[PDB]
Amino acid sequence: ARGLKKHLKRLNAPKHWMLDKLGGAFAPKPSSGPHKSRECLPLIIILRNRLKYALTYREVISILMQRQVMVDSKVRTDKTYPAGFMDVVSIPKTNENFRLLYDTKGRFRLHSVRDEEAKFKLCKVRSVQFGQKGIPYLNTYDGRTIRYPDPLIKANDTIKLDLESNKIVDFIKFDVGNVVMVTGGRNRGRVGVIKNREKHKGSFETVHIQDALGHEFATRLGNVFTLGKGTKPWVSLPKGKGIKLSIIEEARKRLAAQS
Amino acid sequence: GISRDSMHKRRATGGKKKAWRKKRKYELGRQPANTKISANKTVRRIRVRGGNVKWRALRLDTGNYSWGSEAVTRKTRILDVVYNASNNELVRTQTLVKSAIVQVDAAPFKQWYLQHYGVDIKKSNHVLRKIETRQKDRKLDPHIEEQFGGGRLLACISSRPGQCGRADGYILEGKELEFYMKKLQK
Amino acid sequence: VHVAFYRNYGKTFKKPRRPYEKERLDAELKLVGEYGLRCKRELWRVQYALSRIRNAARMLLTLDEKDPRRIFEGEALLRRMNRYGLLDESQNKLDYVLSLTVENFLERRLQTLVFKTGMAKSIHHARVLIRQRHIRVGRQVVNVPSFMVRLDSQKHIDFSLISPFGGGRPGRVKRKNQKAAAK
RNA sequence: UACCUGGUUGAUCCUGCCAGUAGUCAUAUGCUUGUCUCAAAGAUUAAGCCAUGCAUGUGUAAGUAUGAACAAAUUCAGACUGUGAAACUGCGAAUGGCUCAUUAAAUCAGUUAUAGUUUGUUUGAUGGUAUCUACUACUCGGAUAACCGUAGUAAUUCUAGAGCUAAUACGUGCAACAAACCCCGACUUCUGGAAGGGAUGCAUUUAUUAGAUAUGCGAUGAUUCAUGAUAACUCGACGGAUCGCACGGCCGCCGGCGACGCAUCAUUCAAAUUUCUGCCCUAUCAACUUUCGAUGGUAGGAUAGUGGCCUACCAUGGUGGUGACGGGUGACGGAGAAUUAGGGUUCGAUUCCGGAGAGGGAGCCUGAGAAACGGCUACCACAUCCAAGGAAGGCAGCAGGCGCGCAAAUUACCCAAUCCUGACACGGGGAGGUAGUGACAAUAAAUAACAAUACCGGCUGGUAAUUGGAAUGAGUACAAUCUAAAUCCCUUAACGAGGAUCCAUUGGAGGGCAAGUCUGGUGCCAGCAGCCGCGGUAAUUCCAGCUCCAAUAGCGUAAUUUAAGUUGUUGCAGUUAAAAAGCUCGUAGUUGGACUUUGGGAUGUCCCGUUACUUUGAAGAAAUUAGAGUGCUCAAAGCAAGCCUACGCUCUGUAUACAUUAGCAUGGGAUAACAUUAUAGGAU
RNA sequence: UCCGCCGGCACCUUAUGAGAAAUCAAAGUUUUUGGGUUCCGGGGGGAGUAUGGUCGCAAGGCUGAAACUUAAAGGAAUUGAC
RNA sequence: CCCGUCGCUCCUACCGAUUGAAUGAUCCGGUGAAAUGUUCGGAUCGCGCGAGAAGUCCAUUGAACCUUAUCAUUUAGAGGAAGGAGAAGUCGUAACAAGGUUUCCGUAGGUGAACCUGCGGAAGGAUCAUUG
RNA sequence: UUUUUUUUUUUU
Ligand SMILES: [K+]
Ligand SMILES: [K+]
Ligand SMILES: [K+]
Ligand SMILES: [K+]
Ligand SMILES: [K+]
Ligand SMILES: [K+]
Ligand SMILES: [K+]
Ligand SMILES: [K+]
Ligand SMILES: [K+]
Ligand SMILES: [K+]
Ligand SMILES: [K+]
Ligand SMILES: [K+]
Ligand SMILES: [K+]
Ligand SMILES: [K+]
Ligand SMILES: [K+]
Ligand SMILES: [K+]
Ligand SMILES: [K+]
Ligand SMILES: [K+]
Ligand SMILES: [K+]
Ligand SMILES: [K+]
Ligand SMILES: [Mg+2]
Ligand SMILES: [Mg+2]
Ligand SMILES: [Mg+2]
Ligand SMILES: [Mg+2]
Ligand SMILES: [Mg+2]
Ligand SMILES: [Mg+2]
Ligand SMILES: [Mg+2]
Ligand SMILES: [Mg+2]
Ligand SMILES: [Mg+2]
Ligand SMILES: [Mg+2]
Ligand SMILES: [Mg+2]
Ligand SMILES: [Mg+2]
Ligand SMILES: [Mg+2]
Ligand SMILES: [Mg+2]
Ligand SMILES: [Mg+2]
Ligand SMILES: [Mg+2]
Ligand SMILES: [Mg+2]
Ligand SMILES: [Mg+2]
Ligand SMILES: [Mg+2]
Ligand SMILES: [Mg+2]
Ligand SMILES: [Mg+2]
Ligand SMILES: [Mg+2]
Ligand SMILES: [Mg+2]
Ligand SMILES: [Mg+2]
Ligand SMILES: [Mg+2]
Ligand SMILES: [Mg+2]
Ligand SMILES: [Mg+2]
Ligand SMILES: [Mg+2]
Ligand SMILES: [Mg+2]
Ligand SMILES: [Mg+2]
Ligand SMILES: [Mg+2]
Ligand SMILES: [Mg+2]
Ligand SMILES: [Mg+2]
Ligand SMILES: [Mg+2]
Repeated sequence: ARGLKKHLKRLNAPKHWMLDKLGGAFAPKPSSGPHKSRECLPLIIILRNRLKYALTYREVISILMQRQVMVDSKVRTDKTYPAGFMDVVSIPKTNENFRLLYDTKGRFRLHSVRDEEAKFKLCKVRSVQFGQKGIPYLNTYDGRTIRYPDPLIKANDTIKLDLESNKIVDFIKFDVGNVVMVTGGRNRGRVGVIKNREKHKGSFETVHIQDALGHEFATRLGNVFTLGKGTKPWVSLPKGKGIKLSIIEEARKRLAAQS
Repeated sequence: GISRDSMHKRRATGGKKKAWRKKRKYELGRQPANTKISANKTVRRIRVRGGNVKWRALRLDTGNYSWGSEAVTRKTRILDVVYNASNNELVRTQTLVKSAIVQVDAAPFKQWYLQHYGVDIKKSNHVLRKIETRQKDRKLDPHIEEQFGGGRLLACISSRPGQCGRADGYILEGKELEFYMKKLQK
Repeated sequence: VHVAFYRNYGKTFKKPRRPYEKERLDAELKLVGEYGLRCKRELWRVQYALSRIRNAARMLLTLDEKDPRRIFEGEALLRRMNRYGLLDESQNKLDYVLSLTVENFLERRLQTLVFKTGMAKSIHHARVLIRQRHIRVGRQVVNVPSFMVRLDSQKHIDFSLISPFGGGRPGRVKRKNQKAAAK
């Protein structure tokens, strides 16, 4: 190519969007934004495919251009706006507040939240460094930059951010014994407590996580998001509480429900 | 035009490479500046990748040169080019390139020395006291002192005139000054 | 790109390896005549389906008894066979899947069932009745003889409500004859 | 899903192939063709050449209206505040679509790196010194479009003068006001402090300096890294002379919600280069590269940046039977496709990913991004128009035409769906969809069912252009439905079957291989026959009639797989079937004897150098494959959907598995490989 | 002369072995397929021919195709005929 | 049963004068459009200054062409000479029996043709055998 | 150990 690609073929869309194979030749290409294209959920999918408020692309645009949808307390009129992990989606007209979280199967789920819970969100810190004039600052994995951060905060920690004031109200250090959710890989959407951390010089760090039922799994450091201090998450989890159920037990539950 | 690609080169084994694509604009090269010393200053503006700017110096007359030992930087005049390590011909043409050895006017540095140390190479009591205090640690390289007599100082160009449009540098000192003086005495 | 290109399709039968086996020909003709099939392709399609199911069961039986994949797929296959009436509750082991014959699948055809419950005087009569829209499984009219009837749907087979044999509005021949006799 | 059969002989057992049998999301052709649902389609030969039409434009309250444009108002005043064409300005056109020519460690796949760079835009943060003695900031200056009117030319979004008038166009310019830090410094109650002056935003360039950590000081595995401070430097496209809504509080000053725009960092969308391992045939290719870069070093230039990328000087290096170099490919690579005991064999132009190209080369402007071709410039080859003076070109985009061939469709409709793009909720989109042609390929499925009578065989079955009424879709058509509008499908008034003329075909009948020692003709002729063989006057084999057989809306005929243990690693052969060099030596290669910690007590636990290999984990696009669920009437499919009709619910579902080699991490230390051992220069 | 050991050229008998057999005590220990290693065949002809290379004074040696053609050619053994 | 020359028809390749021809890619040398950078130049335009066209100078990238040579893929050719196939051609009888001179391998020579002969070799011999 | 050449095509 001679420059940036503006189209996304439907087969090339991320699988967790769950787009029909014969729905069309194209999928909504995520716009530039706080979240990466492969790790986002465009507002068009949320409003049309998931919530079914809009029956078409045109209806999605019509709904959004009325300034009726807010992301992180800010009105967004971009259909392909990348809304990702921990983001808050609010529709004041319908009195609906949603938080984007990964289900046990690794797909974004619109988790309904209370009004109080909709006033804050969690962020993961990438690094802390000095800006111009020697002013310290940190940036999160959702594109945010915060100046004069708490000196105790460091990379890979989780900060509680108040959307109304855009200030850090609390933070969690990345350490063993903290409940976390996996945001990538085959174990995406699972929730557990860190057991130990393996660090290799000049290589990715491995994190070992134990599920509430005792199941053990490991993942990379960049795929681990801390949800609270100790074993109690700071936000409400979706249905299933990040517990991955084997296909056999899922089938047993389905058959039991059938009768 | 000028290309920086490796397609035209040979393989490390010595075999020939067959073309599989045309030249790309992102691997281009441009003509050298060949900056010279002339009273008619001429710096050209170049629009480069990303919309950024480069400055091509065709002729330069003055430069920003620093005295390392004294931590003093002054704008002086470049007199001539004496030594060039890459190519001897670049000295005959008075080409201004990085790391070239040039002679610069010593007048600004002489003035600073006179004003600071009160020495040539009315006044208030406080100024006299200040100069006397500075006089305790006044140590001058004899070679630099002999250079100051002729009004010219050997210097090395530390900037790239063809990229930034300035012939800045520093004054030679110590072992480097001795090395280049020995190389010039021939 | 043409989005239609992404739809996939597959074959449903294979031709015999040896075209002219006399014993195979005799057996196939016997089955076709007994079940009133239109050609050997239907029998070969049923054989293809049976072979696929038997191969799946045989593959599963090779795995360890405690293998989760074996457990899951064996339960799925046994449930599938039970839903369509191929296997009885007592036949609750994958081993009994290997003992399935083409006749078992043929006995589940809507044509065979329609003949058996007594709605047709013959298998061919059942075929013509089905293809003429006189038969419904539940509330849905079915005109495909190859329709495989599940155990639950077996007892709902009845005449179409819009057909002469299930409701009113006799056929065009009867109406024409009645009109002719009116004079 | 581990299979064979005919053919050498008078007969036999072999080797061995030929022939047959089955398959191809495999091309083509022949005959035939009623219905429903899917669906490939000028790749192969010519990346050959192209008439004509279309395929890229774009407007919000929010840059610029005096159309001599339309509309409503104003009786008197009014800069304009309703629509606004045209035009300037801005943005886009570097995406998409098409094709596979070139290209053999190259593209490319997996796996790395940028501490070696650029990145319009989106998202989050961040903007303090300009005039200093001119002195608009209650707001600077000069043009030009549209318009208008003098035109030239055969002629083109070919073109020259003349008269106006705008800006978020162009060029300037106060840039609301400070502190702190540093230098010089008169003057001075003088180890001091002091008026005054200089410097001081952000950015650039070069120097000095800090950036620790066996009473302050950030980050990495690792950086004189982030960042701070000083001296200066640059004739700096920076630091708002912009626009829409409203309409308010103090005593003219303050004041909200937005739009657009400039700069810095981070982020996102990406690129460029890059690490390791991996590619078909060929030795009738064994040496290749190094004047003129080949391998490396030093210093420079250029680049967005690393680098012989280029220059100067220096050294003689670099690859190679572990196959370099050279050649061929009817070679773009991959995801994948066909066939499936296992191992394997063959294919991969084509819808997803990556690369390349726009007739062949080369060069380049604009721009964040192009060495762009529905951009420009030149040459080469083709080629249209001309009033002969000139002027215009690029279908391997959608259609369509010529040519080529065995070989491939309409010069149609539409932005309704999917999505992209612009100033933009609105425009545009031959991307894409709809419909047309379409026996590439795939799915379902008609051409009859039932009684009476008569014949036959044991109440029970079979046959009958004999009789009898019933059923129905192919077709036809109101209507509705479908649809962007149509059409088709689905539904359905009135019609629509007896030789149910609403008439099934393609190949065969000696064997392989299912089916006639039937009848007529021909007479080694004509012909058949994949192979073996038929035909010479009594032809199951030719040409025909009858009958019969196989498949069936399909079947016949003309590269590739299986069968092939006839390429053999699993797994073949070499005495006589084809085959071991006349003999020995011998370097590469391959292979290589044995030996070093066992046992009990107990109870996973206690006692007495470098690799191969194996276990486990992470990560490893989708589509395709396997596979869970789900009555599109079934099915191929699809990703749907189910209860009940609640102004709803199931947080509805949209699982899971697989994945050579190579890389990353982990446990084991049997079997193996390389290295080492004693002139002690050894261990402590 | 007799009894033994090692090494060698062979011979006779035998099958529990192999083999299509003829035969083989190695042509055995092979569908119960694997000790190491070199060469080398892939139906019959065209053909050890053409072309290129290389060696040789020459004769020729070594390396070595294809187009095309064809259903057998061929091994062992049995009976007969001669 | 069988071998060869000779005789007829057809098919396939091979050699070959023509200092053969075409195309593609590299090699030696030469010319060299266009563009870019540089030097000079100054029609003309605004307030002694600033901007600046045509043209010109030397370099860089470099199409295109000409010369030399080498590879790769095709292709014409008077004529010459090989092989194969085709029911009933001519001359012999070389191979099969001890095939009537046992056969065959290498080498050399010679004859219409099969073939004959010399030297050494093999049994795939027509002898597994003379302690006679 | 004198001399002894030859037998059209297909089929039975
Ligand atoms: K296709
Ligand atoms: K425009
Ligand atoms: K643009
Ligand atoms: K790669
Ligand atoms: K530190
Ligand atoms: K490759
Ligand atoms: K570089
Ligand atoms: K170098
Ligand atoms: K390629
Ligand atoms: K741009
Ligand atoms: K076209
Ligand atoms: K549309
Ligand atoms: K037959
Ligand atoms: K006759
Ligand atoms: K006859
Ligand atoms: K026959
Ligand atoms: K003889
Ligand atoms: K003989
Ligand atoms: K003669
Ligand atoms: K004959
Ligand atoms: Mg593209
Ligand atoms: Mg097999
Ligand atoms: Mg015979
Ligand atoms: Mg090609
Ligand atoms: Mg590589
Ligand atoms: Mg950016
Ligand atoms: Mg630094
Ligand atoms: Mg360098
Ligand atoms: Mg491909
Ligand atoms: Mg091709
Ligand atoms: Mg195509
Ligand atoms: Mg592609
Ligand atoms: Mg291109
Ligand atoms: Mg063309
Ligand atoms: Mg061109
Ligand atoms: Mg181009
Ligand atoms: Mg075009
Ligand atoms: Mg284009
Ligand atoms: Mg076709
Ligand atoms: Mg078909
Ligand atoms: Mg019919
Ligand atoms: Mg038969
Ligand atoms: Mg006859
Ligand atoms: Mg006949
Ligand atoms: Mg063999
Ligand atoms: Mg022989
Ligand atoms: Mg032999
Ligand atoms: Mg031999
Ligand atoms: Mg040898
Ligand atoms: Mg052979
Ligand atoms: Mg004879
Ligand atoms: Mg004789
Ligand atoms: Mg003889
Ligand atoms: Mg004779």
